[PDB]
Amino acid sequence: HEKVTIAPLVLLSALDHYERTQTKENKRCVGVILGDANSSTIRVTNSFALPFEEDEKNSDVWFLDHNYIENMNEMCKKINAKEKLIGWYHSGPKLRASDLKINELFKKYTQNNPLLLIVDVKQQGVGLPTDAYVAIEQEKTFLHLPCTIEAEEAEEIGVEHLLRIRLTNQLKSLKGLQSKLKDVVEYLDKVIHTILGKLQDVFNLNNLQKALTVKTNDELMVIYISNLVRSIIAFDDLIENKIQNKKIQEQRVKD
Amino acid sequence: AIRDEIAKNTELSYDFLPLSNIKALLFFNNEKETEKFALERNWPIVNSKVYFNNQSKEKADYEDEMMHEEDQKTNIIEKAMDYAISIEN
Amino acid sequence: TLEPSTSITLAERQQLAYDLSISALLGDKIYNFGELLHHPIMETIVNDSNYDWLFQLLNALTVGDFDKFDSLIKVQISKIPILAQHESFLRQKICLMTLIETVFVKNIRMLSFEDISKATHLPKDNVEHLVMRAISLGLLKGSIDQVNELVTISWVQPRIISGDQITKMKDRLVEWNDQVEKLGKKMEAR
Repeated sequence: HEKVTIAPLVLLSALDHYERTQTKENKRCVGVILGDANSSTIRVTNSFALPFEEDEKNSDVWFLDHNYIENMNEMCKKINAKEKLIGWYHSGPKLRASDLKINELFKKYTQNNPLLLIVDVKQQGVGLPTDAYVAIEQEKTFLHLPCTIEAEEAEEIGVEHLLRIRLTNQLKSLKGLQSKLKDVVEYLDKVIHTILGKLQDVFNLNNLQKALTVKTNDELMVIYISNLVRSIIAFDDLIENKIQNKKIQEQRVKD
Repeated sequence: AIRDEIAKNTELSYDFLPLSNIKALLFFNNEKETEKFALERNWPIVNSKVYFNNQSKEKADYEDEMMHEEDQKTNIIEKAMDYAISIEN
Repeated sequence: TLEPSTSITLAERQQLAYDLSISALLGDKIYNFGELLHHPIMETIVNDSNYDWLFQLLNALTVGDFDKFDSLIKVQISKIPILAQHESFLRQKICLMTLIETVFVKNIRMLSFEDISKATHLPKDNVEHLVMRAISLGLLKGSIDQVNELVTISWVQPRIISGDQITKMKDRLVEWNDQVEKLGKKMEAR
């Protein structure tokens, strides 16, 4: 399949247009990603906003200027020639009816399958403040591609200069069953099987490990054998340092 | 007290023993009285034989996270690994 | 899903349901006739004149009675013995999907020769051959143990049923939550 690679330059750029424009919950900042969608690895090296206006009274009313779309994409070619139109990004926590009608706009100048991106300034719950989706039809069918972040050498190192485990893993793992339980109950009363079929595939696949439980305990003992030997090595240094500490005390008594 | 001490040995040392031998080993004068002692000791009785299902032990006052626990077995194994980390820290 | 297109009257719906029904007689793949009931078909067609095969074969895969369906049909489809063979697969596949997690509580996968013989209404000799032919068609996987009387079948064919997995999914939620208060708070309060 394909994967979406979002550079930290793009994630931080979309967060800037939200605060500078004083965008409230009634508006969502829309922008255009730039990159190469030809290969299986989709990387976005550039992002910019657009004068978008949102209307909550009518989902079919949106203000977008196509002149600024083609001009800015042409003027930014002088920087890097690898930047083309692979899709667009927009703000807001949720996908409303106005987002479905604006999907067919950029598809005229886009060759391959466009890429959609949702930027969340609040980042409420779990991970992934920016979720990526693909727009394709047979009815609109959206698929969530794996979201990864990879930058250049100077870009990844520059983040560390500006900033100069097990418990968290168990908390998010427990919340996965709580969030899935609410999705099944709400969908049960919504119908009164296709959506629940995909969740049943993952949920079904000492229950099945009973055959490997005997062989698992034998491997855990071998792991402790290495840990027991390394523990003795650390214990020898404690006695060696205790004798070494006395040599310093013996010099303090004579001198 | 001697016969009660022998009864502790007859559980592990005898898997199956008939009724006539228990009377002779512990010096009993009655066969019906022999089965009466087996009821207080919780000894299963079948025809011409006496088994012991009590070899497995449990209870014994109160114990938690010690001496072959039940539901904490998975955690204590991981807890023992986390105790050595804090000693070094 | 087509709302706007494929204009059809009640005459062609019965002709369309004919090819949809017969496809599932010998079809051993993708659930069973109940999928045709999930779509607005049976409610739009007549309930008799050999259009009721969906209702008769629905419970025939549970109770396992072949005299109810064979008595109401003609000699056209009853001459081919293959039709009676495929009805034995879908009857057992309902119980074989219960081996890991659907209904059963302890969620332990084990099957003997005696328990499966009473559910499929077949002897111990015919049930061993029925499982081998089911895996050979690509519907199932796994192995078979005749020494200890154990049947291990890998989960392949999905199902559209639901509502029985909510309670058993809570078992993983409650049992793992106890370690958050005990083991989880032990490492945090270190």
